[PDB]
Amino acid sequence: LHHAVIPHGKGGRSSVSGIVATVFGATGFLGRYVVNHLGRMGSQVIVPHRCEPYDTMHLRPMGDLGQIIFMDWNGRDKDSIRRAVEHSSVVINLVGREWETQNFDFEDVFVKIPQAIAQVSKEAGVEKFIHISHLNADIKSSSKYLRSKAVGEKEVRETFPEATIIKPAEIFGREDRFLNYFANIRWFGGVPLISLGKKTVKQPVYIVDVTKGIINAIKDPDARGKTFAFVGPSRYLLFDLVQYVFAVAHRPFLPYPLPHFAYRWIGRLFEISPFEPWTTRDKVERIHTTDKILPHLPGLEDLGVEATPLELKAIEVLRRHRTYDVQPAKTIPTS
Amino acid sequence: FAYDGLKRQRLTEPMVRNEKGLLTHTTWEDALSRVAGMLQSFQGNDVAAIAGGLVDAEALIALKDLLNRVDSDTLCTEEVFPTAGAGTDLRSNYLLNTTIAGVEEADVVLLVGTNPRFEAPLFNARIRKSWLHNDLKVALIGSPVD
Amino acid sequence: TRDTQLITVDEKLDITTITGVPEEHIKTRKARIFVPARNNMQSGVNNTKKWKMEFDTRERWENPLMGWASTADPLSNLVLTFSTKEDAVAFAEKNGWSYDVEERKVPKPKSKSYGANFSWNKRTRVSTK
Amino acid sequence: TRPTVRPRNDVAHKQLSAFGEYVAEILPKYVQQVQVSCFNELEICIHPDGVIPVLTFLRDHSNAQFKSLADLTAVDIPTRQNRFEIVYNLLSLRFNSRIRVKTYTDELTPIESSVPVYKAANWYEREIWDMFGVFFANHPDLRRILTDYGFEGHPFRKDFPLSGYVELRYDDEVKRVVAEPVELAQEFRKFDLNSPWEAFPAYRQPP
Amino acid sequence: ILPGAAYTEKSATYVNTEGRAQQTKVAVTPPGLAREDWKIIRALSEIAGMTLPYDTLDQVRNRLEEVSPNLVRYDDVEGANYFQQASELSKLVNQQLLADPLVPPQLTIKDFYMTDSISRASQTMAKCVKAVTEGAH
Amino acid sequence: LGLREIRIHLCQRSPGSQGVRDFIEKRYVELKKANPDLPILIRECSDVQPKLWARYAFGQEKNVSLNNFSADQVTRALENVLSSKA
Amino acid sequence: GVRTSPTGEKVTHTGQVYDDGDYRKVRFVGRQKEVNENFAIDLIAEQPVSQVGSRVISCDGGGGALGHPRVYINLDKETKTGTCGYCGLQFRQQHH
Amino acid sequence: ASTSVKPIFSRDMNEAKRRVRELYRAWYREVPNTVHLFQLDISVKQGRDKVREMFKKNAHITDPRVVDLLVIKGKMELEETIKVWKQRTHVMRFFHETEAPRPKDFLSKFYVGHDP
Ligand SMILES: NC(=O)C1=CN([C@@H]2O[C@H](COP(=O)(O)OP(=O)(O)OC[C@H]3O[C@@H](n4cnc5c(N)ncnc54)[C@H](OP(=O)(O)O)[C@@H]3O)[C@@H](O)[C@H]2O)C=CC1
Ligand SMILES: [Zn+2]
Repeated sequence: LHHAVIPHGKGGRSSVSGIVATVFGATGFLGRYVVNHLGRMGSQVIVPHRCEPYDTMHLRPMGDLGQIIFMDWNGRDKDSIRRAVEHSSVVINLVGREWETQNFDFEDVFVKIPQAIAQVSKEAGVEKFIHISHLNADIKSSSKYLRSKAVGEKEVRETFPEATIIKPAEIFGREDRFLNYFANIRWFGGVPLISLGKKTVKQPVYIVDVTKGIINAIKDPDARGKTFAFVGPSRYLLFDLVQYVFAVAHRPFLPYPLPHFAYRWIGRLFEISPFEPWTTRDKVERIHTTDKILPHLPGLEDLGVEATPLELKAIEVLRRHRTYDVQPAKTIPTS
Repeated sequence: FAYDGLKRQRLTEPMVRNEKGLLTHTTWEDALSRVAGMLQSFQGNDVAAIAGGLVDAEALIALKDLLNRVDSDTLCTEEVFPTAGAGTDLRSNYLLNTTIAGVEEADVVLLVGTNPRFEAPLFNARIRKSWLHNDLKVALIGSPVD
Repeated sequence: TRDTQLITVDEKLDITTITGVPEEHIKTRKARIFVPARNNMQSGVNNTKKWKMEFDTRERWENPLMGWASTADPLSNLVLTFSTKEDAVAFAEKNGWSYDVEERKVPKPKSKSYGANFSWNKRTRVSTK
Repeated sequence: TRPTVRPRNDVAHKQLSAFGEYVAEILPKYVQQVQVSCFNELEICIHPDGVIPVLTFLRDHSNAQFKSLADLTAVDIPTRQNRFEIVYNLLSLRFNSRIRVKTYTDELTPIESSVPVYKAANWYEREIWDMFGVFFANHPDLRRILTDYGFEGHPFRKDFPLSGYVELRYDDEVKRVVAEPVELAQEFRKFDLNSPWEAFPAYRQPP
Repeated sequence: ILPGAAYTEKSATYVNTEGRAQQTKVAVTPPGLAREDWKIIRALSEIAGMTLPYDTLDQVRNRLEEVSPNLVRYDDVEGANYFQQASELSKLVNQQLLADPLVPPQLTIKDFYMTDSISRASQTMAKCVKAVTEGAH
Repeated sequence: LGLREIRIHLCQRSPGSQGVRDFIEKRYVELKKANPDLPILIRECSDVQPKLWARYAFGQEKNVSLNNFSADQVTRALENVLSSKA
Repeated sequence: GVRTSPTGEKVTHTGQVYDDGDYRKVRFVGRQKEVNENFAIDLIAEQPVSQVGSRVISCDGGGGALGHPRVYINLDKETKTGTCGYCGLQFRQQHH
Repeated sequence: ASTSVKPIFSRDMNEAKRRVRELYRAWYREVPNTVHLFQLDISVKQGRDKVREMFKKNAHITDPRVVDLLVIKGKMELEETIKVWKQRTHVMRFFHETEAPRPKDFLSKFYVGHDP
């Protein structure tokens, strides 16, 4: 290399951070926070988008003039991927979906597409590659969402050995589908749950913590070829966690049990929607899957990020659901 | 007119040598640690320093304290000055004690082994000003130069 | 002989807490009090009569888009004018800035003589007009 | 006459000099200096304790009747012990004349509010406070008028930078408008325009 | 290689041939990752466990005042004196004068243009050397 | 451990440093002959309280004020450092 | 005239072109680089040298008040031509 | 006569401190109403600690006139919050939630830039 991009300035909006990053799937929940943190320090952000340009408008104020660049890309087109990555020093992959569409299934978005980005990035000479897997990824899981995650997590680890795979738990935030999910069940009278919510333990993490972890992995030389596990600071039961949400939202709480097979039956009914389904059989699996514990993997604390409690920022997300002090839910001590 | 040299051949990044013995760019953390490790592994007369022609007093004192804290006193300069006798102990030994402005008060000037026209052009300009108005007498011991 | 009642305040006059300047630009700055040097391309001396106060230069970089000269220093263009040195130090002291003072450099009087151009025995006899 | 030179009105220069002396003889306790400019404007310079006496006399006296306050503003001179020069511009519909009254203060010494004499001074004094930081005692309602809420500093002071210290922006993470230290994509360029040759010898100062 | 700053990119003290101490001022900041010279040494020391006792430019100039107090009197020509004591010491040892003539390193204008790193990097100083060697043509 | 450097600061016209001034004039050449390898830096500024800095191994420095001392009383201070070292 | 770099990007009349590995080239993907095709240095070199019969000639750029400030050019040197400092036109003295 | 100056409100530091404490009580009792009217995401304890920090900065003042001004500004800043002339953006500007931490040690400042 003749030289790096030589950061200049005070780290503000008009500075130069020396980061030229291509963010795939930047128009979703997680990319709206990564692009903001990249542009808040004066980074060059290339945003390949598949949707209507009107739907990327909220990203324009996140950077100075000429710092956010938009391109068209196609999931199955290798040439389009190459145009977006050949000028970059880091590529971030946030492509994902919680349901299978007519044209894309979990295999297409979690295995083939992540493999194409990784391979083209290697052929184009990108240095840092960051892939977003799941904490509960496992080829022996009842959810096809989580099975494909595992397969993709390996083919990426083979195509780009020096990749920084980030495996977060369920993320919660303003635009999440985790806490906002356990608040729209009120439209159907009662709150169904498998086993009344018992037997399931979750370790949700904050959106900003996951975003601050991603940024620090770009700037840390000791994150190449390494896998992380971004998890929150507390473990809760799926029952009391949902109990806490309805308390903060201040809505009536009627938790009644429903068997596993019945939940799938109502799961298939919603899948008929040609729009974003309210719920799906796959979604029910992950909501009732216990979050794993992998002590051998580095977590947030290894990147300098301090995990944020769900209690400090539950009100921020559920303020909208209130019509017209809540006691924190119980936690599971680590033995 | 020599200021345009400040735009060429400049050092912009820290550089260390790789396995094949070629200087390659690196971060400040890497370069200082590699230097810091060696400085801890030596002391006494195993560490030396040399100061160039365009170094400032702040950097000279700082480097002196670093080498002293490993108990080294081999702080050298590229320009030789005799140390026999008083050496650098007395300032009067190595200064122009008449001052630049004091040449106008002289009546005889003896120049030994120097070409002030090029080693100090503005100090030579002052001798001529004294040679013109005050009717100064100048003698030289050295090669004939204009 | 004023009608209003007066109180005694035997303290250094310091206003660093009511001027609103961020502390980042009070302790780390170094004001320079000086009389501007004459511009050497001109013989005029009318810009060397008042005392000035400027602050220390900081980083300027290049805008990635156009190439303009960006800055993050909010005091890069600040210049104050004072009638005397004593009034300049007074303004720096009460605002909390560290300062250096450089004494005025006035050209010394010169002995001019048109007749020296044609000296009989001296070295000042010119050779051309 | 000279087509390009403004004509002189010596009649109005003699009348305004007579009235300036007239005022200084009636308020020796306060008047420090009276001057008349070459374009016939009258300036009464006073001690700051006489703001209410001097103004009340000019509003109510039968030979002054300055019943209208044209303007009230401040000027900042860092080189004086008392930086701030307070200026009152007055109008007289009876005698068709104007007059300027000036006093002084500094960052910490207050000045008496003129609202009792002129109800027009209510907002002008808030503006001097907001932009210069001069406190007016006994003001019915003193607070910032022109700057943003929570603004720190007094922007019309000669030492306050042109572009300020903070700039606003919308942050998507916190869903609100935030304030941050100011960084400029193009720095304001400073031009040294003054010529090194004296322009006006009539205003030359002693060396 | 540790990149430093040129004389136009730091507030630094220099002492001329008559002992007068003066200081430069920052015109532009150093390029790239280059840093102020005394800050590199003060940062190397901390990483080596030998932290030096000065962290700012005003502090490092207090140290100069301790070693040699005249290095903070700016624009003052402090006298030295003690020539007699210096001359008596010089006679304690004798040395022989070589027969070789006194020849200054610079004899013509050709040798005046390039004498340091900056002048050797100057393209204008290179056009001056070729002008006095070949000529106007 | 051993001594490394002696630094003497004094003024040129003040009476507070007249004692140090007389020491240099009369008994500095003898001192140097005893320690030819010891740097004895005599750095005299204007209007400074005279002092005697001594530098020991590994950057240790001890300074004793010499204000209003005398030639006979300035020798004792230098004897202390030349003999006793930290 | 415009000549292209080894990477396929055109070079402006000021000499500007992004090197091969410069990230700033991404601004031209799916877009173009504005380059003016009429290089002024080439256009003024096509103008014939005007022959005149005086030591000193005057140029105002043409159009009178629509040109440039009027300047007088000296043609005493036969080694080179006289060039106008404003418009670049050239003048020469006829065999004397 | 040089040190004889006109006061603003308080003739000595002892009377000035009385105004400082009355102002502190006003701010202390308003935080719960502020955190509720503006629907802030901070807690009342965080709000009351920010007031404490702001008062702590100017704890070394020994000029009664200066202290009077600080109280005058404090009372102005207080009237804006009570009457809801500020907005949620203005109140939250005391916290700097969207500014990354800036290092305080020499080495960290050395790595990033030139400022002291
Ligand atoms: N959200 C969470 O709770 C968790 C997130 N993750 C993973 O993080 C990543 C980010 O997901 P998140 O932002 O939170 O949720 P979103 O569903 O809102 O983001 C999905 C993004 O990927 C794009 N996308 C989907 N399919 C395609 C396709 N065929 N071609 C191109 N783009 C496509 C979408 O573009 P478009 O909108 O234009 O269709 C969108 O920008 C995912 O990979 C997810 O598996 C893992 C653990 C927790
Ligand atoms: Zn022309």
